[PDB]
Amino acid sequence: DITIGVIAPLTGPVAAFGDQVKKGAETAVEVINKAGGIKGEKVVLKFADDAGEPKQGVSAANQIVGDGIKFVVGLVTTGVAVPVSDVLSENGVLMVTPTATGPDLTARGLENVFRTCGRDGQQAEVMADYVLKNMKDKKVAVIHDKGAYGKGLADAFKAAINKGGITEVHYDSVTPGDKDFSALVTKLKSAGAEVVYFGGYHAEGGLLSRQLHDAGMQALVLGGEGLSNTEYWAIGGTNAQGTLFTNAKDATKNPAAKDAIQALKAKNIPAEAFTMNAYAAVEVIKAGIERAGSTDDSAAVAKALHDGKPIETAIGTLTYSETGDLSSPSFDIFKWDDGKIVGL
Ligand SMILES: CC(C)C[C@H](N)C(=O)O
Repeated sequence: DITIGVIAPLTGPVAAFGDQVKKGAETAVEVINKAGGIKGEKVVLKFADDAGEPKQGVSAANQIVGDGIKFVVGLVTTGVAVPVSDVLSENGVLMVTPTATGPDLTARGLENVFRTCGRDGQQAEVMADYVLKNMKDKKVAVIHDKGAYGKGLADAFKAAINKGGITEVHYDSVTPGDKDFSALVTKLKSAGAEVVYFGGYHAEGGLLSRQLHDAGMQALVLGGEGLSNTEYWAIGGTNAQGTLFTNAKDATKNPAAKDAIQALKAKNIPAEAFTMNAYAAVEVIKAGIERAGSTDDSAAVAKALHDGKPIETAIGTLTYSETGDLSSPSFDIFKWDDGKIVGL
């Protein structure tokens, strides 16, 4: 059997992302096995919970190494991704991230790391352009969650709007697990913040959206794809109406997504971006193995994914750079409307 390890937060404040990655990876595996597996062999998933905690991610990685598993989909959050990557890479375990966007993951010399997603510099620059074009005159604030993702992302947005001439009226952070942001909100009111970019995840983002409105403000919340989960709406309520955030292009618009959509509909799983990217990550591993001709040498599989030939996936046709990033990444802006994600 061909074993694929999945390292993902199944418990804790970001288990909602984990759930998406698991279900995307799961659905891909069923379809491949239904379609005859790899070269005639069953693909199986083995799961290991990082709880969204980098120390526990290392531990999950270690278990993955100790089971002799050679392929991994996961490394979901940037903070976990990088420390997991080292453990995986040292021990000849190939890895594909469907969600981690922190640039450092692919800039430290690693030859067996890949993404089915882009990077923060691009998505912050996308939202910054939108801000400069459409909101040059708004009081803008920049907030993060002190996290590897949160701060990197928010600092990149800040840089891009300062370059375009906009001076933020406030820069600051909150601590994951703290739930009272009334102090920060107090400063936001008094700075007259009309727009607040938040680099972080839903547990914190939702609370910021809520507590802004309770203080009587009508501020527009902006962020990255950490605000793409419906839990952000669950937490934020109607206050999050209008929230804009960046994420990959809607994969459902491509005909390449036909097979994945049907398999998901059949299981009542929504075709969300992370879910699709996790499915495509399994497809990449399969394509790697097919081109290499082996399921035993992960280095050969890695070299094959890096050899310049394009790879067909549910999210589209991919070609990897020497760093393991996508060669043609792109990010669109979406908005939360009445609990649903909509374009434009
Ligand atoms: C699941 C995503 C919100 C994770 C985020 N892109 C990160 O790199 O941490």
